Amino acid sequence: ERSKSLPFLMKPKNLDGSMAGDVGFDPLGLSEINDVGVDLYWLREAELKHCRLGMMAAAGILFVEILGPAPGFPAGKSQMDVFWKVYAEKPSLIGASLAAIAILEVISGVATTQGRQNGDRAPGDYNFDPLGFGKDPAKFKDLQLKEVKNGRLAMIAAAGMILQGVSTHQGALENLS
Amino acid sequence: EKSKAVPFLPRPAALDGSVVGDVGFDPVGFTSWLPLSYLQEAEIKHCRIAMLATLGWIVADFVHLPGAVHEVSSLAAHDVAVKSGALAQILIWTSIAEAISVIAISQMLEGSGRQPGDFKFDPLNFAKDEKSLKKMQLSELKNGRLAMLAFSGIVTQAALTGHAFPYM
Ligand code: CLA
Ligand SMILES: C/C(C=C=C1C(C)(C)C[C@H](O)C[C@@]1(C)O)=C/C=C/C(C)=C/C=C/C=C(C)/C=C/C=C(/C=C/[C@@]12O[C@]1(C)C[C@@H](O)CC2(C)C)CO
Ligand SMILES: CC(/C=C/C=C(C)/C=C/[C@@]12O[C@]1(C)C[C@@H](O)CC2(C)C)=C\C=C\C=C(C)\C=C\C=C(C)\C=C\[C@@]12O[C@]1(C)C[C@@H](O)CC2(C)C
Repeated sequence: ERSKSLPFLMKPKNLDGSMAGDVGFDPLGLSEINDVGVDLYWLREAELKHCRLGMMAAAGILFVEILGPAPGFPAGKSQMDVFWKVYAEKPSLIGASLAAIAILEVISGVATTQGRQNGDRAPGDYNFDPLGFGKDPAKFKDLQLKEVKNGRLAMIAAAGMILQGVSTHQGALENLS
Repeated sequence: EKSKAVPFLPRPAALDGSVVGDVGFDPVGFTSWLPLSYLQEAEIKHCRIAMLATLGWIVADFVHLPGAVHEVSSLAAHDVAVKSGALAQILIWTSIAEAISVIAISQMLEGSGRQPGDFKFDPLNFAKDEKSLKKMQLSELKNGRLAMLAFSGIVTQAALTGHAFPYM
């Protein structure tokens, strides 16, 4: 009856055990929202998209700062400020990436709403397993848990890197030391 | 359910299997409120127009017709051809063809039996049975889509950088 994460709180009604990373940590009861097209399905899809985006962004920042930029690309070690140097010399790359992300996000929203309507697609599912790393069950649950935990950690990390780069105008590991 | 192209999206519910080049790609559901034959005709018309346009752009940046008016790049050829009246002739004959097309598409939508884009233009055969016709329709659709995207890229790159045939 009590949430596993917060023993002083009752179990959130909509979070039983199903989703990976579920420990009952919903103090504000946001999982019970059923308005403005927002429900547990939409919240989970948003969480998974945030997890994946944060993982990609943190990996990119760390890669560029440690191993350096790719040939022909600007340096500076400040990832929040090197973006304007890339846009100053290769605006077409940024524009094409933005257009591609826009199209993919329109497709993602359509897929989310459709799967919410005629329930056949789990939240965050895009059938993207080209290498077959999660075919069999009893490993899919473990992979989902790993992805969720890594994505939450990378969300926090990427938000921290964004704020550090905006404020200190220095590199992430530069702030570290 | 679970359209072939986008495996996580539902089938567009208007494209089951009985159209050439039908991989179930309609995420925004254009076929849900527009006739399928109308959209097919529009797509095939775009394919043919853009194939001709890509070939003409690339060729005219290499070979020029005799005369001083034809000595401009394809990027600047529009303002020269419109002034000389060269594009007026193309406009006149294209308008005639498109009025006949108005009649044809109206008849196709109101029964008839004319397949979308089927003008029966076939001096040579190149398509003897149903299988050959289907294969060549798929080839035409794929080549037309590729040429539409290719002309888009060619024009955008040439406008961005006023370069010759290599528009990099
Ligand atoms: C979308 C189709 C299209 C359009 C609008 C244009 C437009 C133009 N072309 Mg052009 N061209 C095209 C296709 C096209 N071309 C193709 C496919 C080729 C390859 C043979 C060429 C080869 C070409 C050359 C070599 C030159 C032009 C030039 C020009 C410019 C002025 C003279 C002229 O009209 O061309 C004259 C066109 C030709 C001599 C060949 C056209 C052959 C046609 C397109 C193929 C048969 C299709 C058939 C007749 C369709 C019937 C239509 C129906 C309604 C009845 C003008 C901007 C001239 C210029 O100023 O260059 C900058 C020039 O020197 N074009
Ligand atoms: C209606 C809709 C879409 C939809 C739909 C459909 C289509 C109807 C389908 C469904 O049926 C429903 C629904 C709702 O899904 C809404 C669209 C979404 C919006 C409104 C898009 C918002 C995106 C904004 C982002 C993601 C911007 C991020 C900015 C960053 C800046 C980066 C910086 O580097 C910059 C530039 C400068 C640097 O110095 C430092 C920083 C600041 C870090 C980080 O990235
Ligand atoms: C949109 C795009 C790029 C957009 C870039 C933009 C907006 C950038 C704009 C800017 O930089 C400028 C210009 C100047 C700056 O000052 C301002 C900004 C704004 C910064 C590229 C698309 C590029 C699109 C591309 C490359 C498409 C390739 C498509 C292929 C290969 C298709 C293949 C098929 O069609 C066939 C062949 C057969 C079919 O049946 C099957 C498939 C597979 C679908």
